[PDB]
Amino acid sequence: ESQTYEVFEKDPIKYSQYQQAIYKCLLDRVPEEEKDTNVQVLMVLGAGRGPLVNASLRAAKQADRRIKLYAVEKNPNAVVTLENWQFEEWGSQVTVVSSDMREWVAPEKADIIVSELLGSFADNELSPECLDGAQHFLKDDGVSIPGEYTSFLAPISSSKLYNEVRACREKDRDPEAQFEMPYVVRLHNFHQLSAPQPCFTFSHPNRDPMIDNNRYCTLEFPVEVNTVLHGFAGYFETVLYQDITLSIRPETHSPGMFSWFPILFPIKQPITVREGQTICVRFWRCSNSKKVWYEWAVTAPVCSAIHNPTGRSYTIGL
Amino acid sequence: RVSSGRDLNCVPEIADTLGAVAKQGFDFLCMPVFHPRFKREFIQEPAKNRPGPQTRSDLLLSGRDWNTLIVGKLSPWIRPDSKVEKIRRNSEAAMLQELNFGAYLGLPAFLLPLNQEDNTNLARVLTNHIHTGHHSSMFWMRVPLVAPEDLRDDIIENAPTTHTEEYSGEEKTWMWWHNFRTLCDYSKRIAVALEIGADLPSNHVIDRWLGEPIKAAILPTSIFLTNKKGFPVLSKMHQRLIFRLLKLEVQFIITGTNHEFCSYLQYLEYLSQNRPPPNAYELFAKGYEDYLQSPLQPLMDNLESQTYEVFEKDPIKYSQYQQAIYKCLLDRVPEEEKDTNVQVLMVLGAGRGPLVNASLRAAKQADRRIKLYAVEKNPNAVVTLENWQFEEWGSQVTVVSSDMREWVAPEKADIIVSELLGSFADNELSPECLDGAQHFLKDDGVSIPGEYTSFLAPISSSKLYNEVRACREKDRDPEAQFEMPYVVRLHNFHQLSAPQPCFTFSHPNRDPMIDNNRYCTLEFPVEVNTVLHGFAGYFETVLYQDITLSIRPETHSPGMFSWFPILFPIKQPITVREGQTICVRFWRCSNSKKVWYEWAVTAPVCSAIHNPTGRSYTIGL
Amino acid sequence: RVSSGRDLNCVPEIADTLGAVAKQGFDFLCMPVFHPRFKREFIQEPAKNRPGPQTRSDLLLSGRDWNTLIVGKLSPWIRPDSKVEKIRRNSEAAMLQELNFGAYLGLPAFLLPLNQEDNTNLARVLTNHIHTGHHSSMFWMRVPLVAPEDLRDDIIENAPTTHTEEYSGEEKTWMWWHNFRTLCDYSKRIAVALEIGADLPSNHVIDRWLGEPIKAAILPTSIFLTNKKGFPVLSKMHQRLIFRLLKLEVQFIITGTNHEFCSYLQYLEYLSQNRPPPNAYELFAKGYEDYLQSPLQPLMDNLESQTYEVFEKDPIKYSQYQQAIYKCLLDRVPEEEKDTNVQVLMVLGAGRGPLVNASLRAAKQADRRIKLYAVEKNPNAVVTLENWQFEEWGSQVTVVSSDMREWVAPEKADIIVSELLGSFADNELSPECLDGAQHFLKDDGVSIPGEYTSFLAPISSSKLYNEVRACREKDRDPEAQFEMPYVVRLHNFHQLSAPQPCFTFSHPNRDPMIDNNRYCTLEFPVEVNTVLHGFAGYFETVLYQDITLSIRPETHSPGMFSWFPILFPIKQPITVREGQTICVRFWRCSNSKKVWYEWAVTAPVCSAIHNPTGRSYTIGL
Amino acid sequence: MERQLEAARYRSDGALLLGASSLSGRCWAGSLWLFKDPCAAPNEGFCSAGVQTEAGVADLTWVGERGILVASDSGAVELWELDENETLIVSKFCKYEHDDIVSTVSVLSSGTQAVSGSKDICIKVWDLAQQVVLSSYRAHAAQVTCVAASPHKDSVFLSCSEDNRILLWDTRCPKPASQIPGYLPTSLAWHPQQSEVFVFGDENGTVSLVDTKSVLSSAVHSQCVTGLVFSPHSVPFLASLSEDCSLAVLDSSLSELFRSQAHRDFVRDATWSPLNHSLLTTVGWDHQVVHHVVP
Ligand SMILES: Nc1ncnc2c1ncn2[C@@H]1O[C@H](C[C@@H](N)CC[C@H](N)C(=O)O)[C@@H](O)[C@H]1O
Ligand SMILES: Nc1ncnc2c1ncn2[C@@H]1O[C@H](C[C@@H](N)CC[C@H](N)C(=O)O)[C@@H](O)[C@H]1O
Ligand SMILES: Nc1ncnc2c1ncn2[C@@H]1O[C@H](C[C@@H](N)CC[C@H](N)C(=O)O)[C@@H](O)[C@H]1O
Ligand SMILES: *c1cnn(CC(=O)Nc2ccc(C)c(S(N)(=O)=O)c2)c(=O)c1Cl
Ligand SMILES: *c1cnn(CC(=O)Nc2ccc(C)c(S(N)(=O)=O)c2)c(=O)c1Cl
Ligand SMILES: [Cl-]
Ligand SMILES: [Cl-]
Ligand SMILES: [Cl-]
Ligand SMILES: [Cl-]
Ligand SMILES: [Cl-]
Repeated sequence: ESQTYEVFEKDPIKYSQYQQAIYKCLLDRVPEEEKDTNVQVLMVLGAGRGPLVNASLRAAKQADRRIKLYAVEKNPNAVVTLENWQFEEWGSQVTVVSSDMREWVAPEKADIIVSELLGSFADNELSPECLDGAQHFLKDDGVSIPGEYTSFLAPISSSKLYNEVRACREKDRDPEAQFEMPYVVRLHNFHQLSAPQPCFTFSHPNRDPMIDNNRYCTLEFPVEVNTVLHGFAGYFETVLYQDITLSIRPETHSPGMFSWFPILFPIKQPITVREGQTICVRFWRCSNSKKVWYEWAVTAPVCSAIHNPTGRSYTIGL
Repeated sequence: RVSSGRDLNCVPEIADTLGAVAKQGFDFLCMPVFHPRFKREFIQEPAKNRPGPQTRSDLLLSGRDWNTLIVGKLSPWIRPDSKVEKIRRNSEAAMLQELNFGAYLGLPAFLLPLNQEDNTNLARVLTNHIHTGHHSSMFWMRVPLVAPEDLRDDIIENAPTTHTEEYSGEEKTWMWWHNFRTLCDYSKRIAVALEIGADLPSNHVIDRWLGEPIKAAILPTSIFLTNKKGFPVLSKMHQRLIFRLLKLEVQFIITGTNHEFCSYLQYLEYLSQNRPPPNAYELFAKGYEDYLQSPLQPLMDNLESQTYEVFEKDPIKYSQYQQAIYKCLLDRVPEEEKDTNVQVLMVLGAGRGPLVNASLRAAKQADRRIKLYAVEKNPNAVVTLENWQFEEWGSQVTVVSSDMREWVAPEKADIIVSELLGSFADNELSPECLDGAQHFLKDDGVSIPGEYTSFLAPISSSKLYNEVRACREKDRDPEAQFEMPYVVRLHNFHQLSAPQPCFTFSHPNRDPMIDNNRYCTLEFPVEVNTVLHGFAGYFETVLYQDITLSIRPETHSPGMFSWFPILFPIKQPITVREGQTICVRFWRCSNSKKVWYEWAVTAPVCSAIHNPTGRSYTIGL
Repeated sequence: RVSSGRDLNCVPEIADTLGAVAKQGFDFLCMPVFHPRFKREFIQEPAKNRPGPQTRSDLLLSGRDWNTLIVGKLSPWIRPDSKVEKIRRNSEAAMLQELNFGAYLGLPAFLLPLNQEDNTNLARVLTNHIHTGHHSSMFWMRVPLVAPEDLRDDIIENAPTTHTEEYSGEEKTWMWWHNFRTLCDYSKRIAVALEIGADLPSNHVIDRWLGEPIKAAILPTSIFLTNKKGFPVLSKMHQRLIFRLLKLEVQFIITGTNHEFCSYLQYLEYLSQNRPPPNAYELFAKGYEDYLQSPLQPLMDNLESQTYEVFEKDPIKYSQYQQAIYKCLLDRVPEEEKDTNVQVLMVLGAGRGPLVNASLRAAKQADRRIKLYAVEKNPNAVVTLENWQFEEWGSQVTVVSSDMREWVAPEKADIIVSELLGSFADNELSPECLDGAQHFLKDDGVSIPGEYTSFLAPISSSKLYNEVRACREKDRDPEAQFEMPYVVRLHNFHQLSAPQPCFTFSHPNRDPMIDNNRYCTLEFPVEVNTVLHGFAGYFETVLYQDITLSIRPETHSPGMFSWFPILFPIKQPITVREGQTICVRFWRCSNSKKVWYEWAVTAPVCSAIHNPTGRSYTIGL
Repeated sequence: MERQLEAARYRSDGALLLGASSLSGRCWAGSLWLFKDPCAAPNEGFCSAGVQTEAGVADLTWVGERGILVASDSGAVELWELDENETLIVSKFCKYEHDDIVSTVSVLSSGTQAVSGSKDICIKVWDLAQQVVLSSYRAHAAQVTCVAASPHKDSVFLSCSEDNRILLWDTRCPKPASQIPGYLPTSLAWHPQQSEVFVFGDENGTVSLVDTKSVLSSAVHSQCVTGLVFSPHSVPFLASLSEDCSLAVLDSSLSELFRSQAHRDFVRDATWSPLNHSLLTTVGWDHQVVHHVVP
């Protein structure tokens, strides 16, 4: 909706970080002698209502380099905003494309592809599948901003959140589907039981003959306290360009960035954990041609059921 | 008849192999559905594009032969939990391919191994296949009694075998299974194929497997010794284990090379022939093994004609009631008063009349005079009583169509005879009914039964846990099935501690305040590692002095099949370690309209209180 | 074998009566469970306190005899809809008492009469008994084809019988039943016992009873005429009605006095012996009458081996495909080019190979040369194809393990042969698959099938309505069962109007925009009063020119049992009067991942739109 | 002949022994073939001798000049011997001692005894003349992948298994095996000159050089190292073959000299010609017999 994008646009840190990553990339790709003759093709993939298009233009005027911009957006309602801003302000410098990244046939290859397709668990909005589909129109030496992202998990104790998840039982569905799906939540009344550890990582552009976005990850969490495990908190880190990054990992959280709250993967049954015991968690990233989903299971100190087998309770539509 | 299959890894020609296997006397064949050495690539070229066919055709056997004679096997190279990513991914693809081929063929079962501790990814690929379609076919998890690392010869000089005792380590293989079936969420389609070795483990290791869904026992040819005659036989230790597996009606699988096969099968048939035959109880109970039933409520509901006929088939119950009445008449009327003293006997809940007849046989045995009243609230049973009273009993018996608690008696009773007991003694509301009929018993009068006591014992049964969970039904709480008792002939289970007394009631109740509410705490020492799934309930009753009835297994009245045990389940299974104490709390609760039980486990871990306020289960007054 | 029972109101001795009834050849006995004249008081004294027994004992027959040989009857004096309050209250108490006694005895069925228009209170007392326990026993509502007031002799001078035509009035007895079963909320336990009279009503009155749960037909002895020989027989008009009732497998009940009984039964056995025997279709369909099945989805799901074997049992389907291919080869290759022109044939969705074999038989019949490609996405079916290609076909056939829509062909096709049709033609997604395989058909190439059309027809079936409603399941919308099609061999129903064409697709699709979405309005004239419960769906396909396949009942291909009709149900039954038009709207909808149907009735009354957005039912792309 | 060629071994004179199985289709049997003209292989009409075996050939070796020892899918170890004219392969023994597929056979230095390994987890030492099992050893905890007899010490042999153990055996000791936590070991080869040196291949494509008294390692393949065969030269080369479908030839420091991607399916065995020491033959599941000119 319109008011969701307005909320995305209220974040000053996210865009100033994207501007800086673009600015650095233009200086490294075009030397001062080529400045006024070399026009870099920039493609904003999932342009929304235009804040990354504006950040790319501010980055080009900051870098003092020339750019040709394409704003690709599949949401037709957001395209109305883009096409009006293109007539009233941008002009011919920006060409608005009303399309899906993965279906669009580009008139020329890109030097840089700029996107902001990340969720609170990095790849949960399907940034890997979208960017793989837009890859072929990036020229062979081209850069993707972001170039990389990594998700993190940390076991948590929260009898309040356990009870809030359980409260989400609803008619006409599995009586425990609420425990088999992630929630975005500003986690408050909880206990982080162990330091967050990296779960899945994706790199762009993906240069590998076989491209498989499926993952399987085992994490061992030492707990130095007696407690009850109720779920796992999820966070992420992204490398936009070289040293320009974004993070919601609490230890390295980008200051003043409120675009993403953590995610919570719950467990159906609370698991007792004694001081000295290790919480072992298994996470899977699964997919088919139509859906992407996660499965998870606790294997130590006690086994849980595998949560969300076959995406029965939760999927992310392709 | 013992149902046996042949296990093979080598099948040159499927039709020739199946025939030889049938000629040897086997009922089925476990064989690979793809050649066990034919490893397949799914990602990398050029091997990925290997020309087919990938295996032999479904057309080589009939649909019925695939459906009834073939058990499929996972290829040995399939390792979904490999540490090499490439192996793990080809193994995931190959495992789905082989399982989908078994589904295509309509195989009744498929064998998968549990031969290491970490099978998380194997479980994840199986779970996903189980949630793809709607099939009934079984997955038999091939797990050894003893892990292969704990069975190896002590012949590695710089890596000796552990010589000390590891109580929990000798049962590591049960934890391999327990974890696999916990990740797969107790699927009804996942069962155990127990692989038995030459050297059996300690009794505690075998005991773990009690109450587990064992569907097959794999016997290697190497465990068979040769007798003087030349025929194959087993040690007394293995014969003992085979007899316990025959009670569970598992299928036997012969694996390994011949060291003439129908000979190994004739040995198993001889063992099956030579064992205690089914007794009167076990013949009645045939078919009811672990069948969950709702306990009868004779007060709230009117029993059908065929329920009373089943009650009447029990010869022990009535001969015990006759004897209790006989003893009571002799003690109440001395030989000098014999022909002048007429004792007023009231059968309270007479049904179709078997206790009325037992009272008359007791009076003629005792040689005493009695005036009988047959009180029965079920009007349909009163039709039987009133016809029997006209045709046979006459004026000696007066039939009363009434509720015990509402009836206004013409005279006080000397003796009140009732059979209002359930499998947990007081669960059919014998205390409330007899309290209401008490006022018309004369001050020195006797109640038969005079007393009854219920007992509980913790149990482990992954089969029954799963059968209770299966009872989820629409338009009710999604966990109401775990908050109610079931009458069940308990079979595939492990009693974790001796039964202990729970609630006791005495009749007549001589106390100013009469409160039938109870609260009981029981502490059960467990001498084994296990998983608690519920509590078995039994009872004992004193009919009169030394005449008793019991379904408590240690004192079970011989040949009495009127009551099977009751099971109080728990929503969540509770892990219990050797040495830990299971602490259970039971409440008997009531109001003016309903009676119910609540229960909770408090040690080693707390459970929720089950059936708060009778929300899932009540017994109507 | 015709299953017959004797109906009696007079049973002096139950055992003597049942034996005479068995000796006459009857399978069961309908008799009173209380004496029909023994009227009972439940409120007023002194009659209220009448000494018992109230009826004969359950002990006079075995449990099995009560359970299998006895149909109970309500006492004739029981009138729950009496205008006298006292009669209505004793009748409510007596009706519950008699019904509870039948439940006690374990009777398989009980007879209740519908012999007047207002049975609201009878329905209320029956409904309450049905919601007391959990039983399977049946209530057979005894209703006449002709009301007794409309059957009386015209012998009352000051009250003559109506001589005019009352179309709706001649079918008043169906409304008596319709209302009773509507108040009882279509209970599965309430069925019809149709009482047939000497003078049958008009055909429309008999036709009302189409699609109603008739379980028994009551034939009075007075409707039987005597032939020259002296044996009992029926008029051609009654024989016709008996033959329609034999298709519904009802039980026959002989009532009234003998005017030697096994003679009336031998007549019925002779009629059952002398009628058209079951054809190839009716022998295959045996057991599947009104069995609701989910339609197969061969695109989204991989079919099992035994599903393809069942597809292959159809001799007509393939001989029709062979003939269509044969005709196409002769028309595409002239006799002079015969040995030089090799036509590229592509079987799209080859399964286990029966269309590949039909294409080879067609080429040898036509005496033309062909290059074959067998494309199949199911990998399990590809194992069959690749083995058949090695052992038999050779290089003439190249097997492709692929999806039609993804495959990159080495050369263009002359002919594309497919069998991707469902019972509603396009419900297995033949349009989307063939559109995706179109580009590799050469510009003048042919598709077999070239065309297919679906048809709908409104139906009345209270049995199927109730079978659909029974499909409610936990964890889903409580009415999703009414928002999805079922494959069903429709049996106990009434087709209310001729089938009309719904959607048509043509192959190859030569149109710049290819939209497989459809919207269709159909107007169905109904010439009868009735209740609409859903729409039957059928199809027709043009394979090539005059070679066709059809399951449309008016043009059904003889002996073809590959497709049963489909049923699109409606959540709420819709009343339709004679002369009214049923207006139905059908939509074929889709997105990039799913295809589905929506439907709505707009005349004579609106329904809800069924399956909005594919919420209850989709067909995976 | 069956599609899946499993073994290729040259004898002294230069005749090529081939072992094959049908790992798919209707019949899952195997066969042995002798080619006195190796360039004619795998053509059946231009072979010297050939026979069909009951089941598939998991592995084989030459026992002298006449004998052929076979590791069968049936659980049998079979000995076949050539005719006096070398135009017939005839069975001498078929002993069913393993309870699962016999995955590997190796003739001990004396030429009179053999070691077999299996999926039944056992290692059996055989007396080839008596046609009996001398000893049976359950040292591993999972299926045995490879057994390699010492070239010159008759009581010494290596074995490896899925339990992640490489065992050095000396049958003269009371506890005859000893262990030598990486990736699973999958192939073994003793050095032809250094009696205390051996190479091993792992499931991750790495080839490692080991000294039994006391290392060198290299990432040669992108999949399981199926086999390791030393050349007959003074300073030998090492032929490495994998499920990645390639063949590599390495020097004494495990650095790559040659590479062939000729095979379209898994490479199963490699054999160096005794006549031309730069000629290396390989077979695979693609039914190809390839002759490589190795620099
Ligand atoms: N495959 C796709 N092709 C085109 N646009 C897409 C695709 N997937 C997602 N999007 C759009 O990408 C945007 C992702 C948003 N989370 C970010 C909005 C915007 N770039 C901002 O920073 O305000 C939305 O506007 C989506 O509709
Ligand atoms: N309060 C009550 N007043 C009268 N009868 C009762 C009452 N509660 C239960 N009953 C009857 O007592 C009987 C209990 C049965 N379990 C035993 C039947 C019978 N005495 C026998 O041994 O075969 C049933 O026939 C009940 O209907
Ligand atoms: N898009 C597709 N590409 C390839 N095969 C398909 C596709 N959709 C369906 N099929 C196959 O087409 C077949 C359709 C069947 N109803 C007919 C089977 C077979 N032709 C017969 O007449 O016995 C199945 O074997 C499907 O798996
Ligand atoms: C196949 C089938 N049956 N027999 C008979 C057989 O094996 N009998 C048998 C089995 C076990 C034992 C212990 C004995 S006994 N009572 O003599 O000790 C006999 C076969 O011989 C074949 Cl080949
Ligand atoms: C009892 C049973 N069976 N029969 C024979 C009988 O009634 N046969 C019979 C019935 C009907 C008809 C129309 C004819 S026919 N073909 O001769 O017209 C014969 C009995 O006689 C008794 Cl009593
Ligand atoms: Cl903007
Ligand atoms: Cl289940
Ligand atoms: Cl009796
Ligand atoms: Cl119902
Ligand atoms: Cl076929």
